[PDB]
Amino acid sequence: MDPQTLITKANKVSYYGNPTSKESWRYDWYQPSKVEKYPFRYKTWLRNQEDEESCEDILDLKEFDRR
Amino acid sequence: APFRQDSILIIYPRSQTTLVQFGLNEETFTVPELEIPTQIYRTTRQDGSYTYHSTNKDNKAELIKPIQNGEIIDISAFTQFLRLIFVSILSDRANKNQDAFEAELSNIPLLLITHHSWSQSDLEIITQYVFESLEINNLIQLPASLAATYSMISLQNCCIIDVGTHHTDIIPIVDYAQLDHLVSSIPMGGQSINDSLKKLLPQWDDDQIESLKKSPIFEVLSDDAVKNSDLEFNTFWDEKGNEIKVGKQRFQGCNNLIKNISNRVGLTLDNIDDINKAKAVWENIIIVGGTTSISGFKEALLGQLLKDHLIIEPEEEKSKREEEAKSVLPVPTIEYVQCPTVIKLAKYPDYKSGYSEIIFLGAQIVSKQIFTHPKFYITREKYNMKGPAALWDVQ
Amino acid sequence: MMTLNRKCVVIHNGSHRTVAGFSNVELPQCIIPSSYIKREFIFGTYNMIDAAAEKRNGDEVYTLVDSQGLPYNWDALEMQWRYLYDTQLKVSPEELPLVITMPATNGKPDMAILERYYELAFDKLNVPVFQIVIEPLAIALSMGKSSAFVIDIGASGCNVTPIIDGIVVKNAVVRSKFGGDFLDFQVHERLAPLIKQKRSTDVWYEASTWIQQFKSTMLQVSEKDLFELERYYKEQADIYAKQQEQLKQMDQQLQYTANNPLVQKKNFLFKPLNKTLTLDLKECYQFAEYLFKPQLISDKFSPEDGLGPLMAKSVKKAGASINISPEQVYSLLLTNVIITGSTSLIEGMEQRIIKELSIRFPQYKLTTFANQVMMDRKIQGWLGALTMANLPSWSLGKWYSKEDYET
Ligand SMILES: Nc1ncnc2c1ncn2[C@@H]1O[C@H](COP(=O)(O)OP(=O)(O)OP(=O)(O)O)[C@@H](O)[C@H]1O
Repeated sequence: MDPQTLITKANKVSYYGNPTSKESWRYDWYQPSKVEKYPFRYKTWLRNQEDEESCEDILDLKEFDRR
Repeated sequence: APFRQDSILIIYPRSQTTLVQFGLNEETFTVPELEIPTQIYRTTRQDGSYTYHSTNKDNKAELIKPIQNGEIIDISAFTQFLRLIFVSILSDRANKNQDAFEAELSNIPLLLITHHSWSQSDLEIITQYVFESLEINNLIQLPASLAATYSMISLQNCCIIDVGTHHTDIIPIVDYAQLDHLVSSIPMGGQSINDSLKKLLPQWDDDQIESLKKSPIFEVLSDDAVKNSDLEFNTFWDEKGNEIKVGKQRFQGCNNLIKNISNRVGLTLDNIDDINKAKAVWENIIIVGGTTSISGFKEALLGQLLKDHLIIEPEEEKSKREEEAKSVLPVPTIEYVQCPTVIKLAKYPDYKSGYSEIIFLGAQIVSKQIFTHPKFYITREKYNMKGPAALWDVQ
Repeated sequence: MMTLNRKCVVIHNGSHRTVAGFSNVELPQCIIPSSYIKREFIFGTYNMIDAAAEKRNGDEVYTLVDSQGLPYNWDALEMQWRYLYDTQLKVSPEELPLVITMPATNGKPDMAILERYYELAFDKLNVPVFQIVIEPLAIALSMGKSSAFVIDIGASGCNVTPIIDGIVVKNAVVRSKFGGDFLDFQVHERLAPLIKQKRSTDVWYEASTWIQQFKSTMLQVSEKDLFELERYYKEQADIYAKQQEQLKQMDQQLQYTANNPLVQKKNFLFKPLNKTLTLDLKECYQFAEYLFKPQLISDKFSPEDGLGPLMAKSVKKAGASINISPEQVYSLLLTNVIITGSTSLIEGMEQRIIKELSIRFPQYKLTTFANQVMMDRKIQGWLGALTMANLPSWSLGKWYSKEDYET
């Protein structure tokens, strides 16, 4: 199959307590709220609230298996 | 939530080749099945974007070795390389078993053996990649040193000397914890022997020196030493098949390496703040690596450690005292306030001696430890809430 | 842990140790010397040691801070922070908040220093935001003590800062010049004969290797005044000598070749020459005694410059700077005592501190805390800064921003 096809089909399993939503993050600036806002921006991981590449060929395991 | 041990995936990226294993047998001790070179081919394009391939087919190609001296020089190539491996195991089982996605590939926890040099930034990215791009719901990022000591039962304090080809890592451990401020690395390794031998054997070929280094006649001998150590000249056969006659230089070349290691281990352990903790570390020394497999290497290094760093009464002073004691017809031992009193190698209880072996052994015990009572590793529940910042949850 | 969903870069520049790390880890990423080598720059211990052992000419070793605990070379300090960031921490300065420590003082160079840090932090390193923390206050607040008496002993000397209801008493801040650096001098000078106009690298190597081993192992602190202690044991020994002689007077006998703790010897191996060094316990007691009694070394120094009177001096002065009553300020300071710094790890230092402080204050009951984790005490300032970095809200400390820095 295709790598994404293998990735997408794999790791998908449903149990009790299993999260439906896959949250995605980004490393970017943030401006802290006042507890008006503080006058500085620092970098941290933020979660995309709205849910918004190079994919190569698979390998052969026996060539890289041991002897 | 549900897990079957055949699904667990362990990856141990190294500077040259990565060891991977999929599943644990539960019958016996786990051993790395697959050994893969650590590299990826990257064809740059006009877009300014990058494309990575398994093979270049002689095209723009190049080659990216994502790991240099154990560190990560290219994070992007490393993740794609990681992705390359993960996808590869998925297809192999997919082709072998039709229902695989519903059973063995249903949930695949990933256990990644990390390196002391990896930055927080790198680790955070790797976490993001595993959960987002690889769509894996469980991840374990385990330092190799802690993994290595995990195999050693009830080993609280120790110092791992890990000798690599181009570098050697010094990893002091105290209270089951890696002290990062004291971890160091020396640009010395197995290759330093080749560089050392090339000085003393200029007429030799770089191919012939390596062939000498791995030959059975190459060993490092103690001061105490038809047997090989006794005769001046001995011989070995090259990979070409040709005989090569070599003199005293077969016993040389490792001195420069062993001294620099010893010297570095000295300062490292001297900066351990609690002597009682420090004493324990000196009593447990772990010498591991490819180079260490050379005959007499572990003994030579250990000996060199005792030579310079051991605290004991100088034989010159002790001799005069025993001589002066008589002075009779027809001696108390000196006590020192410093560390160590004794230096010895880590005992392997209940065990085979390699680094790759013990780490994987440790990785297995950890899996038993984590999955039984999880409450280290990240779960999708945390990654959704905290994100790659979930990597750090402590205190 | 990540507070307010972020992490901070904690840095501490001391006279001796410079500690840098992240606020989430709880253990420092790196500990490097507060000195540096001028060739090019070499900032690592291991990096420095090699340059020293390399024995190059034109190599020099410079302190990064004045004895007052403040940085006196900013361009040099700039190269350190780049090394700390680029090498050990491996993160860009533009990304994260910066919590650094500056020592407590009676004066207000702080505005001069803050302006100096504004440049270093912002126009130079483009740091987004940063906080400054007062080290003794950091150490105190971290320990659960809102009010305390902090005795910090280190390379520069003894730094005694009284703290009441969460703020330092500026006037009562005192700084001795007797400490780890002074002790380094005496160990070298006294032992020179026994060993059998110097390269700075050579002086630094000796101080950082065999001398540091001497102080951490050989050195002890008397629980009492050494002369007073020595006279006690001598007379106690004289009685034992007279007691044993008298038993021979009764039944007679002749020469059977017939107990003083100060005469037991401590043996320190000197590896460079592979020769043993031996000193009686009294000679080990002597070095540390000079901190409490500096007049012994020279006569240039007064008894009051000693630690014992200084601690009392600070306590008295603490009362005068609030105007409950000054006499009662003693009750709050002596009840909460914090002994920190690496030089305070010398065996028996805690007792002598209590002893010297109890003498001048017999009426008040006291209790002293000294961190029993060896490593923590050395880096305690940085750990103090770490707790401040990890505070739940931004409102709990002063943060400085591009807003503060403007034309
Ligand atoms: N185990 C030990 N025992 C005794 N003394 C030590 C020990 N380790 C270090 N020292 C001494 O303590 C001093 C280091 O003090 P410290 O690390 O507290 O400095 P700092 O905190 O960077 O500077 P400051 O104390 O002025 O803020 C050095 O002079 C060193 O010789």
